[PDB]
Amino acid sequence: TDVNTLTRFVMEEGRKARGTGELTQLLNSLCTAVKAISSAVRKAGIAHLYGIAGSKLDVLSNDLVMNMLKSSFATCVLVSEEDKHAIIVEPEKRGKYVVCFDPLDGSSNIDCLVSVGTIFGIYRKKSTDEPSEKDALQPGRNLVAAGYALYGSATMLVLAMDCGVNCFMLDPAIGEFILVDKDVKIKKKGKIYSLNEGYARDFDPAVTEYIQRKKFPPDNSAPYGARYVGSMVADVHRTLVYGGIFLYPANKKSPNGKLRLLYECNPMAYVMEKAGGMATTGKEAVLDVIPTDIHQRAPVILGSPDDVLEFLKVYEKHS
Amino acid sequence: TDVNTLTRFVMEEGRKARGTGELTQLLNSLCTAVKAISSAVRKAGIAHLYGIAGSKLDVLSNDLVMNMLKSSFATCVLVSEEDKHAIIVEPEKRGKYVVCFDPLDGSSNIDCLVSVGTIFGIYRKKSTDEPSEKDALQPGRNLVAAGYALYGSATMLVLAMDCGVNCFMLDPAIGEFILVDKDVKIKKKGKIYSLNEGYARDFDPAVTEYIQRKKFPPDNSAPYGARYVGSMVADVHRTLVYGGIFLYPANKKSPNGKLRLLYECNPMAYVMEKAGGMATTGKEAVLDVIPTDIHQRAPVILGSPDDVLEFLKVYEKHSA
Amino acid sequence: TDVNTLTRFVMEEGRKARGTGELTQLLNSLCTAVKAISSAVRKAGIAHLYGIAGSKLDVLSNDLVMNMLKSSFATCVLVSEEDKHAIIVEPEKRGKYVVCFDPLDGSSNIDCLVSVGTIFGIYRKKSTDEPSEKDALQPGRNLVAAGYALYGSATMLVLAMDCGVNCFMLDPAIGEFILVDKDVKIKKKGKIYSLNEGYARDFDPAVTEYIQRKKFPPDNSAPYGARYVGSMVADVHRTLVYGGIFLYPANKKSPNGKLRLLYECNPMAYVMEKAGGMATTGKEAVLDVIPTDIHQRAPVILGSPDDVLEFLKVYEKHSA
Amino acid sequence: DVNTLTRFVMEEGRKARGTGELTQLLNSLCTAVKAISSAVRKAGIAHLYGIAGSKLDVLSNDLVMNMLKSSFATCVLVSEEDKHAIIVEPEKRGKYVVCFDPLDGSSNIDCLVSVGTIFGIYRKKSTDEPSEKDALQPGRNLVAAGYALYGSATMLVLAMDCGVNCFMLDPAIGEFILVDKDVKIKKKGKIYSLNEGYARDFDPAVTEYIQRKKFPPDNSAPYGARYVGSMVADVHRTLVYGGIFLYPANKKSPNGKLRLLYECNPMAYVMEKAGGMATTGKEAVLDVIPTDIHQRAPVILGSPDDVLEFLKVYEKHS
Ligand SMILES: CC(C)Cc1cc([N+](=O)[O-])c2[nH]c(C(=O)O)c(CCC(=O)O)c2c1
Ligand SMILES: CC(C)Cc1cc([N+](=O)[O-])c2[nH]c(C(=O)O)c(CCC(=O)O)c2c1
Ligand SMILES: CC(C)Cc1cc([N+](=O)[O-])c2[nH]c(C(=O)O)c(CCC(=O)O)c2c1
Ligand SMILES: CC(C)Cc1cc([N+](=O)[O-])c2[nH]c(C(=O)O)c(CCC(=O)O)c2c1
Ligand SMILES: O=P(O)(O)OC[C@H]1O[C@](O)(COP(=O)(O)O)[C@@H](O)[C@@H]1O
Ligand SMILES: O=P(O)(O)OC[C@H]1O[C@](O)(COP(=O)(O)O)[C@@H](O)[C@@H]1O
Ligand SMILES: O=P(O)(O)OC[C@H]1O[C@](O)(COP(=O)(O)O)[C@@H](O)[C@@H]1O
Ligand SMILES: O=P(O)(O)OC[C@H]1O[C@](O)(COP(=O)(O)O)[C@@H](O)[C@@H]1O
Repeated sequence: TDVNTLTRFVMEEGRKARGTGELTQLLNSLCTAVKAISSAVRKAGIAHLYGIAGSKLDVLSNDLVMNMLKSSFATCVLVSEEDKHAIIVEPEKRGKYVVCFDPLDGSSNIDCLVSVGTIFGIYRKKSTDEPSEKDALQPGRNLVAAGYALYGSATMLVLAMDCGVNCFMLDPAIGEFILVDKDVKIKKKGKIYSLNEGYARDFDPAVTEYIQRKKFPPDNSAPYGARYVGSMVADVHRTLVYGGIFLYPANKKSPNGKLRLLYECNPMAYVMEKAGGMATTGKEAVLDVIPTDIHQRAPVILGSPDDVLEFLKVYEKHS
Repeated sequence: TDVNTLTRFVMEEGRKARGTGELTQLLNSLCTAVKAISSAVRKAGIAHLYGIAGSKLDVLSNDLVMNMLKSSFATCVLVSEEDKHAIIVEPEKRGKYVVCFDPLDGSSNIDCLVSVGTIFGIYRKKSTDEPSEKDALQPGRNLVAAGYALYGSATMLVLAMDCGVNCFMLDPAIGEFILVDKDVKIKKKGKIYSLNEGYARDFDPAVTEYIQRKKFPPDNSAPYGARYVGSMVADVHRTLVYGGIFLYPANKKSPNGKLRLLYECNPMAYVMEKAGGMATTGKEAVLDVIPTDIHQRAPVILGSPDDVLEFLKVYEKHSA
Repeated sequence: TDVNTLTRFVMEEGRKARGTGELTQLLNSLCTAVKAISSAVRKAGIAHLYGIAGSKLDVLSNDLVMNMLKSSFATCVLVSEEDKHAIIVEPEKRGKYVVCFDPLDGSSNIDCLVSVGTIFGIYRKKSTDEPSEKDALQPGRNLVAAGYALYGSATMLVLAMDCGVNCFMLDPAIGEFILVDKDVKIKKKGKIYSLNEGYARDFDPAVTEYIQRKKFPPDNSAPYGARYVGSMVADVHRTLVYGGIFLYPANKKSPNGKLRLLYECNPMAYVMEKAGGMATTGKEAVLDVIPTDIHQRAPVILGSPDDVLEFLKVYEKHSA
Repeated sequence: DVNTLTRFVMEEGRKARGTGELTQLLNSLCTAVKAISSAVRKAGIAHLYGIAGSKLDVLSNDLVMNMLKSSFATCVLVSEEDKHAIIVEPEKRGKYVVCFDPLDGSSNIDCLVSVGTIFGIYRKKSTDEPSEKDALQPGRNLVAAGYALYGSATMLVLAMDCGVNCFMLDPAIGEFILVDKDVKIKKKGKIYSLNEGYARDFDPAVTEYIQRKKFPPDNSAPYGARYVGSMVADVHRTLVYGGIFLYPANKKSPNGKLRLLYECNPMAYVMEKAGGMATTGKEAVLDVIPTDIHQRAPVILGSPDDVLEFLKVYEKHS
């Protein structure tokens, strides 16, 4: 279409899938919560908290995502970074989908006004009986849809499916997500590497070798640039848009890494794979990992395909 | 505590100075220009480009700050990252202040929606000559006011003057800068180090030693965390808010730093120094460098006092 | 119970009806246009028309509604106030509904910032022929959905369907229409009368008695309060919220009324009747008029049922 | 050039070489009006309806009250909401008295009709300690007056000795842009505005003037009627299109309804500075010495030739 919004896109894909309408509602409701998070994160009401008339952001972000998905009547199992246990959706609001999400990723440094985001992954409930945590304990292969909302210079929702990766820009004037990049694919190889080098002491010998290769090239090529925002959303989105490699690997004081499998690693792994990129743990593909806990951690090396390959060569020489 | 706005703050400080009124109008014009830049960076109206009716961003940032400072009747000389030569203002709109600014810093990566900003530094024409580019070649210690606007997760304008550093959040619901951080001061020592380590090969020997004492500290202490947004305004603002050190040191390519002295290094150094921090080029304080060219490049190492001192002693160990 | 949005409501209503999506996609595309009208009506970006960076409102609304409805793939015949003839939709973007809309009713006095609105009514193409203006010449009982968006104090959409009348409020912080009043009903009787009494010289005796019964109540009761905004969407909505009666009757100048049947009278008559109220020409119900022209005018009297009937007993004394 | 309300008020006080108080006061009021506009337009309404799972005229009063106190520019504040004048705390007092209606018309706000904020500024002329007497000044002593209409769009209209200046809010940046400079009213217009429901209670002179507009004597066009029920909107139409607004003596209101200090006198200043007129029938609104902050007063305002035509009829019945 000429003016393709998230609302039109999500009904067309859907009609194209012969659907009942539940996922379309889930994604329009998730969309609505994304706009409300964006507003508060840009500090909309801040004057009133500072006494203009006289007289928490990740909690509000979680209450928004939760109450919108619940009201969509399309969810049964919800897994959030904020709740230690699975939300079993009250039965008069049960739909057929599992949602795992991080409502505000990077809020560790939200006081320095750094980019943050909302990460989400959506599954079809595997059961046909009673919704359980086990409906959430599915590999990334089974993802119906996954993506993130970036609150940076501007607000962007990225939605990945079998049809591909689609970037929508939020126009704050009218509250519409505007399709602005269709079927995005990654660069085969990039010139950027991304990881917290403040753990350089605790690193794996293969990770140390891959990084020196980027700073000290073996092909007399150009050394890569370094970028690490500290928000996964901003660094993964930079990796999608410009190319390169992002690493939060297993060191030694965290043998499974930091980032969570269900609502951080898997959703980005899906976006990367649909965009022609890769997402390994070192041993297997992040999407191949079988969950055993909802707040499980997994290591992750995602990004441009020839970069994740170059890492894997080193990882296996040291294995 | 009462509520305050950027506008009311700026009007009260000038009422105390019992002066012309040019600097107050200048700051109000920059204020207004930033709120406009913020709206265009947040992509208000992008639906009109994709067919809502049927019927730039770094260049538009320059056009807005240039136009708004000329309408203030407070400027005579203007220097921008975007214009090769200075802009000598029309005589009918001319005033006594020289402004140097980066209209949209970091927007060479804006496609990934990385945090970007507007950096400014205001001087007073100290000369009697006809206005020229030689009026912008004042050192940083002559700065009247400096600061930056950060278009990150939210929009904040950080204003630095002799009275201190003050941080105002942009409330988009009412279009007002709310003061939310009065007379800010930087922590004495931080736990974050900020630099592009992709240049480790061509890094001066002392930088190597300093980053290796943060990665591998022999003092049984916790190693430092690494952060580098790749946009100066976001990296500096994090260094101001959480403490730590930001470094754009000299390397093979860009051997006098890549960052610009008049509108990147000096405004950031003035904010750090007004907040009890420090900012050096290795051999000298950034503010004490006498400029030779308006687009001149300088190295920069800024942030918490103890962290910049720690680098400086490693620097004394690698020099003659 | 739970919060609801227009986008969610219109999608669930279409799912419950096991429909194709055309009405959902039309009503969603008409919503998106309404949010864009509101942003422009509230003068967002007026600063760029006055040189913030150096270098229509009823025509703009029509352009928005037209292109948004055309892009819905749910429309075949489009009748406006701005277009003398109907618009036949290009075949590749053709649907099954016929929309009659007034894209910015009240714009003639938009210089005093009077309340304005977008009135719309949606019919089914009953013809299996080629799309023509003939398809718009359907009576108002054949309406599928009718409503309006008011741009006043706040911006509110009112969407009348067979399920009833529902009022949604635009949250300009998120660009979402929040369901705030459900299955709305009009009061049985009100305390407000609304017409332009400057036409007093020209009223037929039926209007002359009724008015005097409201300023000089025979029932010993209190006199009715007078209100006339001069913008139909504002006067009709007030009559829906507070009850009472709105009148644009047959006078000399404009002898069979001024307000148009297809895109002003019929949509407000459907909202009124679905909310327990009445709308008449004096002779017949507004929804009962078979149209012959798409810009045909009609007398209109609407509002609280006791009030409309009280007039209709007065009209029936001066008939033929 | 691009001229905003903030640029305008700084330049006028720099040319008047003033302390800066008045500039801070109007700039404080400008910030409050932008906050009322956001509330009136229903920002965050989703949060009250449970988007995350979970008073306008009171909020309007609080916003102006606190923005004015914090201005360091006022000493006496009279509000339609506050039954007694507020004496500002000593450690922030200023030299100006402000009478204001924070959200005029908000009675009929369930229908989303245009509402507004009216204000007028005085200089404390007394030598005493601040008190209500500092606000019982007649409207001829006004330094500044005007209104904020929240209609189809938001406009702050500022009237001073320099003239009447109309400014439009760009809600995207939060800036009031000068869109009409040194505004004047038509000598005669073609719109009459009053509640004709109080017809049984009206004075002989009102009934006559009204019937001379609907049933004209000169065989001219009968005048058109417009009555929104909100004064800010009815008086804005009177300033832009011209004509006559009337809230006169009836019976339930022997001295009218609209209050002189924060409704009648403010709009009378705007009209006079725009070449128009504003009378009570007996005297000009600006020349009525008030004894009560919440005192009521009839007001006939609008295009000069039209208000004079009314007065000639009032003098007929005398
Ligand atoms: C790759 C795409 C073609 C998958 C897709 C996308 C959307 N979508 O863009 O919302 C969908 N919506 C719905 C619905 O229930 O209406 C379905 C069918 C349910 C299912 O089997 O998952 C669906 C499928
Ligand atoms: C340098 C700051 C610590 C003090 C400061 C702040 C503002 N202000 O925040 O608007 C000022 N405005 C104006 C003016 O009237 O032009 C002046 C007068 C120039 C001077 O004496 O330095 C002034 C001074
Ligand atoms: C008219 C109301 C009482 C019910 C209603 C409301 C909406 N809606 O709120 O958008 C609808 N949308 C669609 C659609 O086309 O999907 C339908 C089915 C139409 C049909 O069966 O012909 C539909 C029905
Ligand atoms: C009444 C107008 C035609 C002139 C006017 C307008 C503004 N203004 O537009 O804000 C002013 N501001 C200030 C100030 O205090 O700086 C003054 C001077 C103070 C005084 O009245 O003695 C002033 C004068
Ligand atoms: O500070 P670290 O240890 O480098 O971790 C950074 C990582 O943690 C995260 O911040 C996630 O944790 P939070 O969401 O609590 O901030 C990632 O966004 C980011 O990639
Ligand atoms: O890409 P590098 O070499 O790390 O340099 C980053 C620095 O260059 C800049 O991007 C220069 O700004 P521009 O993007 O506008 O050219 C700084 O903002 C930033 O601190
Ligand atoms: O001036 P009048 O005769 O009272 O007409 C008012 C009527 O004209 C209208 O303004 C017509 O709309 P327009 O302003 O777009 O022409 C109605 O909204 C309103 O009911
Ligand atoms: O309702 P009436 O009697 O016609 O009076 C309307 C007048 O009352 C007002 O609404 C003021 O009273 P409120 O502020 O309580 O609404 C004026 O705006 C308006 O001019």
